[PDB]
Amino acid sequence: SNATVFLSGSAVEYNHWETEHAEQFIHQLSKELIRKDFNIVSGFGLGVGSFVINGVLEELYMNQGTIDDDRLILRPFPQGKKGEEQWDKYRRDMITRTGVSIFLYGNKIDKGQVVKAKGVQSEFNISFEQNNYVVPVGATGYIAKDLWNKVNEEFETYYPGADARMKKLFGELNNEALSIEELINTIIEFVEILSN
Amino acid sequence: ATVFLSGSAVEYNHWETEHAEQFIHQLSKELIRKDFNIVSGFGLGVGSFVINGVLEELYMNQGTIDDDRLILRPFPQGKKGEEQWDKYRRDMITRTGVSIFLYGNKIDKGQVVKAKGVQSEFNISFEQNNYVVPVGATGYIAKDLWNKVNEEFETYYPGADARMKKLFGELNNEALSIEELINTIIEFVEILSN
Ligand SMILES: Nc1ncnc2c1ncn2[C@@H]1O[C@@H]2COP(=O)(O)OP(=O)(O)OC[C@H]3O[C@@H](O[C@H]2[C@H]1O)[C@H](O)[C@@H]3O
Ligand SMILES: Nc1ncnc2c1ncn2[C@@H]1O[C@@H]2COP(=O)(O)OP(=O)(O)OC[C@H]3O[C@@H](O[C@H]2[C@H]1O)[C@H](O)[C@@H]3O
Repeated sequence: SNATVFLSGSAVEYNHWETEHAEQFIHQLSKELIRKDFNIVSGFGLGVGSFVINGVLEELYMNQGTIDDDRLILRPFPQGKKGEEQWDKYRRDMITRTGVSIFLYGNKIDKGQVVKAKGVQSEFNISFEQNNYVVPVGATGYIAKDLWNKVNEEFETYYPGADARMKKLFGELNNEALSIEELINTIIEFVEILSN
Repeated sequence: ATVFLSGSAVEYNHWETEHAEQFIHQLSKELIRKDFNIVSGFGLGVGSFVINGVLEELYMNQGTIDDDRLILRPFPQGKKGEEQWDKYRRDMITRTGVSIFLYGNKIDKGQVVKAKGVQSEFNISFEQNNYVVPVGATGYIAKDLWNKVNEEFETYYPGADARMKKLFGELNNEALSIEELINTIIEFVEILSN
């Protein structure tokens, strides 16, 4: 049954979408996950985490709810050298309660240049190591695209025994022509199948 | 007992940056050791060190972040997030019974200014009938709040005894070492927590 997902991602740019449009996508994806009775773990990634929070708080507070209901589990990363020493252990810890991991975007500024986000790759590896189903949203580009290609290349390793609907939905995760609503509905239906 | 840890900083009064970070780290670690839980809003200059101190204790004692000894509520940044900040603060402080205030400064209009968000969290704490622990020795908003409470002491700590009054005074003693200031804070919280 629908349980807890890890929502992985970071961004300073959003492939073919303007920032405000990608923010709406992340906000509405997070809201729809809540409305479908999922819980979310988020590491508050730059360019992503704030909009996850925004979508969840909209749904909670329209219902006089509370962040203490643990629909959204927040694990912001400690910044600086001491913090970085714990990031691997912290990731392995925070992913434990999740069973499905979703990957979005994955890019950051390093030395004044936009580069791929290795932390999203690390979260993919950790997720797979505990036998989570992984959901790389290739249409969002960057690491998520690399991960989508990796999974596509060894599909039966990641989704053994998948049915035709799963295969179609997986392909649509990489369809850059889909609207926000169409891409969200693809992700949600795929994650529901993987949770059931 | 669950405490709200309020604070933000881009500078740290008289202290060397790493020493102030270590103070925040060690305060958080010793709160965990003395069996408190912490709610943190992940304030700039503060939140990372709260996390560092808690993780150090948890991960040397076979612990997990899921035991909710440290409850994290990072703030959504941007215009939409700002619209929810007051409701988010009132929400996250609800489960706490005591609030601690550290530092409280930020950049505004190119300048280091006192952090109004820490003042807002003080007012919410008071409105929810939390006890307040303003660590005046850390300067900035926390010192303003220490002075305010000191001037209206019986409003905030009715019926306090000599020991409580001594500890409250020591919260503003800038001569104390890191460990002495931490011990003052936690012994005061222990009184306020029953
Ligand atoms: N001032 C900051 N304040 C708060 N948070 C920050 C800041 N600056 C960076 N962050 C975030 O720290 C994490 C560790 O950094 P990182 O591993 O180098 O980042 P990444 O490679 O982009 O990985 C992305 C994945 O890690 C996590 O968020 C990353 C960064 O977004 C999420 O779980 C992502 O899914
Ligand atoms: N890029 C950022 N990433 C993450 N977090 C950030 C960033 N930039 C700012 N923050 C934090 O947002 C909160 C709202 O901001 P604010 O109200 O303007 O801040 P403040 O006046 O300094 O209040 C301080 C109190 O608020 C909360 O953290 C503040 C800021 O530190 C805590 O609970 C404090 O105890």
